[PDB]
Amino acid sequence: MMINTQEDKLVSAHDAEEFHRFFVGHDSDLQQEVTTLLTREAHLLDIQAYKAWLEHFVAPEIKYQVISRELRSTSERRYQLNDAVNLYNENYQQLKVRVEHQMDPQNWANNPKIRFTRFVTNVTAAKDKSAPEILHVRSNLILHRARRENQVDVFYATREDKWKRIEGGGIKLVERFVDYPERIPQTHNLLVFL
Amino acid sequence: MMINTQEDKLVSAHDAEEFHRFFVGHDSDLQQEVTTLLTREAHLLDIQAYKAWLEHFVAPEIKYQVISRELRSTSERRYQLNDAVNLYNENYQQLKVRVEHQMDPQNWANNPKIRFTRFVTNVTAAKDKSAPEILHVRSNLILHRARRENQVDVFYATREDKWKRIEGGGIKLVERFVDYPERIPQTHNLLVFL
Amino acid sequence: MMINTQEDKLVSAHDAEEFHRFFVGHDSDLQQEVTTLLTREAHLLDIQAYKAWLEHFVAPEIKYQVISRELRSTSERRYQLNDAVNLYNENYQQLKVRVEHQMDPQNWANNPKIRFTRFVTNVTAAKDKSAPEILHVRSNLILHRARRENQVDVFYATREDKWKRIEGGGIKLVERFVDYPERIPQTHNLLVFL
Amino acid sequence: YQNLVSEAGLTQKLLIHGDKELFQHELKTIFARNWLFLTHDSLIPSPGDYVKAKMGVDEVIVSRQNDGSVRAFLNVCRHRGKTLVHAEAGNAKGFVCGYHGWGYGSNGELQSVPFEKELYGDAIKKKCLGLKEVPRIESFHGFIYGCFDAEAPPLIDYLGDAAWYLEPTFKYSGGLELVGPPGKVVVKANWKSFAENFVGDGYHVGWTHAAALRAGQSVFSSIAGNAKLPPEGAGLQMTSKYGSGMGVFWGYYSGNFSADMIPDLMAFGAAKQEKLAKEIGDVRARIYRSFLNGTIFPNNSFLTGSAAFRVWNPIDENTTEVWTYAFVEKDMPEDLKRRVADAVQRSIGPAGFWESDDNENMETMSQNGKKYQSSNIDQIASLGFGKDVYGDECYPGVVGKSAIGETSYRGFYRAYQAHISSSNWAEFENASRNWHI
Amino acid sequence: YQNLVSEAGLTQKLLIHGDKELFQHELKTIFARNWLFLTHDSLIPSPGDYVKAKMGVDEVIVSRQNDGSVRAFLNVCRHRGKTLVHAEAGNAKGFVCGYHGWGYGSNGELQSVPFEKELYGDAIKKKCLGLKEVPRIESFHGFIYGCFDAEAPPLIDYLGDAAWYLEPTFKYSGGLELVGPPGKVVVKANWKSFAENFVGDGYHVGWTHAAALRAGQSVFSSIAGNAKLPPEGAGLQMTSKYGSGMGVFWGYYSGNFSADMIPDLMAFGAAKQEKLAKEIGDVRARIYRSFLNGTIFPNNSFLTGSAAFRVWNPIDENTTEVWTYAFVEKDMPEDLKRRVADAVQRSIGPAGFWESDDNENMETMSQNGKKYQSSNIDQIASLGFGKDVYGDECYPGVVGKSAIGETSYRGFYRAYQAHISSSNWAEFENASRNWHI
Amino acid sequence: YQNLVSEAGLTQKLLIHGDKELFQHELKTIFARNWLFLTHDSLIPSPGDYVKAKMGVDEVIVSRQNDGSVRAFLNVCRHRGKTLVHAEAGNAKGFVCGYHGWGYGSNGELQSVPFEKELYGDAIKKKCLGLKEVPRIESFHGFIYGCFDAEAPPLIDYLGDAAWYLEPTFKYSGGLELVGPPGKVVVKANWKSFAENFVGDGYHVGWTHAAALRAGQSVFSSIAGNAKLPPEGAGLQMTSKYGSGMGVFWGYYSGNFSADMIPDLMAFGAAKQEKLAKEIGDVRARIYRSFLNGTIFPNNSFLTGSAAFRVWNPIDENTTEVWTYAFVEKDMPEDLKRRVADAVQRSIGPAGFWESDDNENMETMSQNGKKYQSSNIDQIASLGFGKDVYGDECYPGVVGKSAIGETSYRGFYRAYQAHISSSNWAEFENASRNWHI
Ligand code: FES
Ligand code: FES
Ligand code: FES
Ligand SMILES: [Fe+3]
Ligand SMILES: [Fe+3]
Ligand SMILES: [Fe+3]
Ligand code: NI
Ligand code: NI
Ligand code: NI
Ligand code: NI
Ligand code: NI
Ligand code: NI
Repeated sequence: MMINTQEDKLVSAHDAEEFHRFFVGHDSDLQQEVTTLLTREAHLLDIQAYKAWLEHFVAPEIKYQVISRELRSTSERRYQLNDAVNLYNENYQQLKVRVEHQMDPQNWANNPKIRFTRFVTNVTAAKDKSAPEILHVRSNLILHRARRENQVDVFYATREDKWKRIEGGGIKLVERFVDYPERIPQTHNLLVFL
Repeated sequence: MMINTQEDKLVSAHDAEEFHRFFVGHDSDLQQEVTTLLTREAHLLDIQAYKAWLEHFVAPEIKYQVISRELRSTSERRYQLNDAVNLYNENYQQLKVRVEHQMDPQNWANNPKIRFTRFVTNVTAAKDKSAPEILHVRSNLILHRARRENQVDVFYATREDKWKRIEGGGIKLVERFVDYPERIPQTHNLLVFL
Repeated sequence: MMINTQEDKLVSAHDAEEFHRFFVGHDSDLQQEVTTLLTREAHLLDIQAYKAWLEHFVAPEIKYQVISRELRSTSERRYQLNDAVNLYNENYQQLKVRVEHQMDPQNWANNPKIRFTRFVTNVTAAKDKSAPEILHVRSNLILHRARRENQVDVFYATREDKWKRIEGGGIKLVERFVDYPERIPQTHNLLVFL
Repeated sequence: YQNLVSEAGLTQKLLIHGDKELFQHELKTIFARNWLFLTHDSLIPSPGDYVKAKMGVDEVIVSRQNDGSVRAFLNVCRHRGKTLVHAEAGNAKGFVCGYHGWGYGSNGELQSVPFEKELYGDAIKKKCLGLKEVPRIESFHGFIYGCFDAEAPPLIDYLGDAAWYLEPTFKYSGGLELVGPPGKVVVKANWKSFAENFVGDGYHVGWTHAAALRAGQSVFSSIAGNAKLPPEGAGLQMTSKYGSGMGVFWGYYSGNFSADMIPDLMAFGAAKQEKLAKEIGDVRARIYRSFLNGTIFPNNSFLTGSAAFRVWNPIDENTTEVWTYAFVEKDMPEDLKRRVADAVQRSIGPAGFWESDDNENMETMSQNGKKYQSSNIDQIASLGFGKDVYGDECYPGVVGKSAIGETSYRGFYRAYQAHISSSNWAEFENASRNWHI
Repeated sequence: YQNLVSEAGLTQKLLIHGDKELFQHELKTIFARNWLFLTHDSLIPSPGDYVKAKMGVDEVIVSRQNDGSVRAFLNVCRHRGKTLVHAEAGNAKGFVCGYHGWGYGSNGELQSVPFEKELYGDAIKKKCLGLKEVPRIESFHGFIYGCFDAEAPPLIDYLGDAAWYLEPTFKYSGGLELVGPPGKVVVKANWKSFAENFVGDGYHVGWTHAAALRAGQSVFSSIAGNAKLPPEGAGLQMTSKYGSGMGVFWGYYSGNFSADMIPDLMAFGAAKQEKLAKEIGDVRARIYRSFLNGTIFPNNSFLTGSAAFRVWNPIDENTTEVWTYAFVEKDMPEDLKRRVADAVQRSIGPAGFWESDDNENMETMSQNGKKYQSSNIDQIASLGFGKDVYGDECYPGVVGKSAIGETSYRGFYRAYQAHISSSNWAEFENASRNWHI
Repeated sequence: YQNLVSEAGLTQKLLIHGDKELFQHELKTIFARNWLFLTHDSLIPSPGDYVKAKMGVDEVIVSRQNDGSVRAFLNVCRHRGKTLVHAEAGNAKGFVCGYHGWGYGSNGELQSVPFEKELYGDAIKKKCLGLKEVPRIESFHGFIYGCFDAEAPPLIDYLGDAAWYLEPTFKYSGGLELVGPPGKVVVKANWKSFAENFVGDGYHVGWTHAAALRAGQSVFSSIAGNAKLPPEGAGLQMTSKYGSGMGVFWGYYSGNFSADMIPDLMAFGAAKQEKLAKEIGDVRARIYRSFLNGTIFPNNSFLTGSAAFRVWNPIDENTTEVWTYAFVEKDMPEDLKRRVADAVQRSIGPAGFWESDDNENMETMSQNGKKYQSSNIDQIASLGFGKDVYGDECYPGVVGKSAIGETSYRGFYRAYQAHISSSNWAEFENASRNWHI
């Protein structure tokens, strides 16, 4: 199953190739394993166990990136200025800083305690063809955040991940990439771990 | 497991029978297979590979139907005018027309490129008892569509499908039916493939 | 996998322990079985088969509880008045009363027939370590309710369940607990079975 | 509100499509005064049948009476003001209020009051507590309209010169049926944006719908890219005293339908045209099988051929609840009727692929009318200006020689401006004494 | 705003439940002037305890002082106007603003200012920068009310003739406790819609709640279908000078609770009734174990028996934040208290099955008040009109002989109209000189 | 609108951050009159390049002309008022309207009209139908501003005494580049809340951002807890005639960036400072590598050092579309430029951890301005009052000796009040004759 990008005029070369990757990479055992992994990760984040997440689910070499893409005309070509701003583009230390800010008793925004609920769907996985310890993972997320009696924000995203198997049986995130679908979020901020 | 529609006063005969179908039709292998099928289909639609979808996932004999049901009193009986309007009721050629309109460089609404994210849940499946090559499939969909900086529309639906196994191993959609739950959508339109 | 609540400052002792429960309790067969159970339950509720649900999916000893937690300062300690109101706290008879009110032809709010769609995700399960017939189940729910042409309410919740295996092969709910994440729901009411 | 539309309806302030206070004023001077579409006989065909309809922002119950007449009432209980009916259509001999149980007849009369004998006695007079009735209900060949203002002209006089153009399809074809239920969807545009597009916008078709024309191969492919006029000619556009108007694209009986509908529809229309020519003449028989796009003032629009009937129900200055019905000729084969009904939704219903193109235009126009600087920009309705005629021997009303034209925009907005600057029908009449000159 | 309620409170324009400008006017003439419910002693029982409450659209911190008194302050920092407190309840000796760190005492005084010595010096006077205080705080048997208007009558005088009816439960039963936290939910109805339903709507119970009565077998099953009056009699309804009013259904101590609550509650109430009769007499001891439904003007409602305490907190003309508490008699066994608390939410909390029925009525009424034509329809409050008495030897205030009646609607709306047509308390008094005649 | 800000800008009614009618008035007296930030040369560097920008609530196309100049036009077609451009940036020699196909040049001229020859003829004059142009476009060292009012002072005169403070970074450092695309997010606060925070709020840093300071170890850790002033001194704050103002924290070139950015940024700034001292002197070379936080009146804010450029685009009285760019010095290594760009979003972009802290303050302030009682509370801007100077030998404008101060709040609000109480620039000038005295 491949996409013909000459006929399929809306499909990027990048997206066509990824679709093929996940199509041929299907493995029933891997699907179950990765679904469990992502469910555990989401549970840990929902209860705000950010230190446990960073230590046990995130690799030292992490790149944690969420972009907002400027809306450009499909038909023009010429304008070549960078089209993406990094809402997140974090290494491990940068995630550590964010985690310590979240947990600090003087983070005024986090009192009273905020409520998170994450819904992970459409999980797919493929072992990398060169580096078998690397698992490519795609999954869709709905994240519900409630605070301050009547504030409700709902986030929608596709996470494009690389995970790595660790000696001892663990699996840790080495890259997460999100092309955030709303150009101007109407969720007050995007200060959530997608 | 059957529903007694005399005691269960809110349940239609149609819904009671379908529930029973999917209850007794449970098969672990089929569940995995159909979950993969629907995840692949949703991925293809999310990246806007509409030609690949129509060619590889949709059968020539397709009936693609989405209705809006007029709200009638539960207790009256007499009024027998048709209660459903077809928002979609498409054969293969009609889907082809829609696909070519979506992809046309002069579809002004589609510039800049719109963003789709689909969440498929609650998948169930049952082999047809007469035609074993036919798979009955039920699944729930959340579809998020973002465009034009600050437009966000979220669609919610149950897809009632018949899929058919093809010589060579493929599986193609022969019927999709959606009874759309909002009588008056507040999503600007319903121009999405549910 | 355990959470260190001294370092993970936002995590309650209760949530840390539950996370560990579901981590070590993972079983592939149980995951499939419970996913099927919850999908069947949600289908039955979506078609409004409330009597079938109460008879076949709910145990006589049921405690069906949904709380709203008053928002308290994270840093104060002293104020020890009860922090939770029971939006639901129902035994079997109390559920029966609610079911009969839902189905009564003179429930004016239910004419025309309302539309429900449920999305169950992030299912996890663990056999109880003492009572092997008891299954602890966690799952996240999005519930969409549409009525009266243009009313749409979307509910978001985590259900913390105990289910019990029955002689004959069935499984029935003995406890459902929901800590509802929005303190002041903006969904008109919370009159839905989560 | 005096200078929002210029002389001869030539320009309109963009603000009209976004201003909150003006919307409130329209509920008084437009929706309280004019004829508003309710339903067709075919949707309430039997005694006790009813539909809910909107008249402006208000909701009415439109009920087939036991004697065969139709009456309509505000959907509001006379006790504490609860909405009475929640179903969109049905059959009932009466309506009971769910709050305290007051029971009304389908004739609006208060019939039953719980505890009347025990607690009310002579403290209630049921004859004074009937549902608030719509005082004017009239029809045009089965299409039923209501008006809140008892002083309104008769519906036929209100249609004015537009009636002549409608008659080949509406009167002389053997009866129409409206196919329900309608598609319904909310669009973030002002009701007037849709009304102007349908009253006279032939100009947009070849540009806005270029992709749709390529994909579906509609007969309108002739004007694709706005490169060439139709080979049949530029067509016609007309307007009338009370604001209704329409364009005519000659011969285009399949309208916005795709190629799969064209052969069978064209054959049906051609066959009836031959019969009709003997009864009403060649020109009018051709109109019967042509594409008419129009608006029946203020907010009811239609297409013939690709037969659609629409209501732009106002919600607020930036929001409209759009209703879309198909209509069919009564003597069409039943399979053709079903195909037409689906084809209307396929083009212009909530999931209509042409509608997607049109809405792209409607929403931003209306949004720009809300913005401070942009709202002072004029819309111009100059196409065909200086060449309209009145008193033509063949074509009545104010008429231009092109369906790609703004003749009917000018007439729509003239009538609109006359209404918003008037307190009653008599003042509208004074403001419209020289409407054609 | 002069003619929105007719003479004797007999009719109300439906518009009152939907009009935006009127809501703004109410924030001045209703919410700025009248007594508004804050909390109960039992929710702030110890020094430093506080709750957030709403007073109209404003938010206040209600704090137990070190000397045992209660003071309340607008929840707004005096520096740049940031909200000071985000928790709904707690215990604290002071409140620090998270923006720049100004620290206030629980007495509202500005105590600490970062960089005071280094940067402010004599450019700050902390005594002039205390939190804006609610000037009037009074209680009625533990129930604490606030008022923004220093000229208001004392709370007890404001309760007027209503106090006598409340006393058996509120004063003579040995103390009540309010059980928190309240249920909270947003409903799309005007605050007045709930207020009128609770002040006097016995009429709806048998109809609106027919299904709930069948399912739960509440004592109110006697009036199911509005077919028959209660065997105990029609009950009573009363109203008072400042707008508070209520109905009395004799004997119905279990109120809207289901059959599983009835035996134990009835036994508890019957036992205390026997004791109370010796202290306050037979009639008032019976009132103690009867069902009272009422409103303490403007927006605090209650039920006795199935003991509920509610606040209809206004958000806008079409939106209300509904708070629902249970209350219990202090000397009830603790298990019974817990059962009562859950049973209140089960009937009328956010997931209350009766509340679902009531809200069905509240939202559409309010929606119809927003619609142009429908908003001119009158609500009528005629039930029992012409038969109310004043100066009865046994029952004080303006009194009717039925809890299925609109005596208290009329009194509520009379007081409402007097307030909206007045600029101050003195003008209200002048407008109310003949309130009972 | 006369008494919303007190004498010397000392107090402001909280209502200003929530009042609907005032917002409408601001669209006339603030946004229609003042210079508004559009873009930087570096975002439209080549002929045909364009960006969309907002000017108040209106949208404009800002286009690089063939001759190298820049022109801007309302994003609205002159035919029926459809929005013309939907991309946020691009390159094009013209803009075609998707409704009917009118084609405009990048110079705003109407160039092509479908069916011009066939249907319009002399009924159209294309020279009269060009896009509505922004009449004033000027720049400050590559930063391009627009103004709807042709009578505005030149941009350089409008910057007034603020220009001197900006020059070390903006003029003398060898050129800045604005790094796009900006972060964009909607925040539920009034545009003025952000404007005041950025114009002069040094006071909040140590308190609001206490957690962020601990986690990231920013140079601002010196003022954590508002316990101690910076060891470098209290800094400066200034304001100017037309409302622009800023604070200066000496030496803090890494601003709100975390420890991982500090060594490399500080080394870069220190090296250029040494060179600059020879050209512009010691004081101004130090300003070059200091942290400036300011607002260019009305709604463009900036930070130097941790180099950010922001626009508070108003949506309504309670809603702002916040744009956040990074800027870089042209001669920075490309890797450093990329690190700076990411670090700006990391602190104050849509997912910025400092921004989370700031927004916590902005939203409630604005919410309180909407509430009836709370809206009458004054904000006070008293910090440093009575100690500001004018005509200092070294530092121009009205100047205070602390970046933790409200000098620039007072100047911002003085200019604001002068504008809202004036009908034109001449009236503003009369109201500002004694601005420094
Ligand atoms: S509101 Fe209809 S019967 Fe009372
Ligand atoms: S706003 Fe509260 S300390 Fe400044
Ligand atoms: S609105 Fe732009 S060409 Fe007609
Ligand atoms: Fe069109
Ligand atoms: Fe009730
Ligand atoms: Fe800050
Ligand atoms: Ni990718
Ligand atoms: Ni650990
Ligand atoms: Ni079905
Ligand atoms: Ni292919
Ligand atoms: Ni738990
Ligand atoms: Ni059964």
